[PDB]
Amino acid sequence: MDDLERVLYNQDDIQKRIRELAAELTEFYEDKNPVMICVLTGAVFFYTDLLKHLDFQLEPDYIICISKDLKTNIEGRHVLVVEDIIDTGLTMYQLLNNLQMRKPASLKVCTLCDKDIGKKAYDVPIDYCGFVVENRYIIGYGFDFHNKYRNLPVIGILKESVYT
Amino acid sequence: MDDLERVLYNQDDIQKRIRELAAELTEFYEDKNPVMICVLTGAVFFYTDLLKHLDFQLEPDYIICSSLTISKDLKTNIEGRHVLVVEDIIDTGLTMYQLLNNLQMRKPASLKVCTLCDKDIGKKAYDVPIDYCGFVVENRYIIGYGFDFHNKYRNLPVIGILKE
Ligand SMILES: Nc1nc2c(ncn2[C@@H]2O[C@H](COP(=O)(O)O)[C@@H](O)[C@H]2O)c(=O)[nH]1
Repeated sequence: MDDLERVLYNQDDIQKRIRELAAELTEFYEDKNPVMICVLTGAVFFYTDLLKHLDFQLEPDYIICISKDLKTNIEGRHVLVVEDIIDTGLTMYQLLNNLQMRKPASLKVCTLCDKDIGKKAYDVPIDYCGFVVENRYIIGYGFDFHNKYRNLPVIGILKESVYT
Repeated sequence: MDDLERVLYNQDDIQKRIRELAAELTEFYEDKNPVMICVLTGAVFFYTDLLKHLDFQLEPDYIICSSLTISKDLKTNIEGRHVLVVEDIIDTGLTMYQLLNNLQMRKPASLKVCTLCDKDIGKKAYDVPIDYCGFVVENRYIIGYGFDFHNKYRNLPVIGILKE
């Protein structure tokens, strides 16, 4: 907590936003038996918290980028990619391009955070976004620094003095 | 929720147990920088909830397997590392017995098992050492809190029995 510069969002903020996102996703996916792709290892906290509010049939899958590909054939499937944060958009840009060639019925992105770096280098459509954050080192709620801080029940900023 | 024959443990029971387990784990793993392996997908809810209570440096890793086919192997070289396997439920013990044999060959410094549930089926086919266990469950099909049936029921905030 001493290494934390300031808190951007508290646990109450986080849970309220997750419930809102879940309701929005339910509106579109409830009837679609979507493949909900979790981008390991960063998106896990967000992913499970979302799944705790999705009261319908869905098929989990995981990807690491490809090091680990998808176990499900996504052709003709409604697919949702769950990500922790989008910075420049490079990874997502290439991810979507790859996945789009597999011919899914639909493909959308849901990210916990979108880093405000102004105009991103890659034009990535973000359909669902939890929060827009400052261009700083984000820490807490799954975000780590040297495998530390993931347990903090907030989304905050790491002091520069800690990593520089 | 109407497909539940009955609830075995509510969210309050689960959360209390997780805090107890986290305290127990900290005792041993605090200064060990362990590799905490989550056996996806069922164990993911339990896994992330535990990690929210672990206030020390640790390295997450994930494995996807079934009894033994490993669809997604570890990213981490566990040679000389302290390793904890986080599982959802141990039934006959076959899956964990094979997983442990595979992991022990990689030469970890230590290797322990943490399971959310242990299904009481009497003498198991394999004598799997369980170091940490959340609850002993009866010989029925368990549903909820990560446990699914045909890709349904994971979101339930309780651990319960699937109706016949
Ligand atoms: N959802 C759910 N999965 C179960 C149940 N019992 C065992 N499994 C799954 O079967 C495996 C354990 O079986 P074992 O190899 O011990 O017989 C684990 O993958 C576990 O998740 C149950 O009652 N409910």
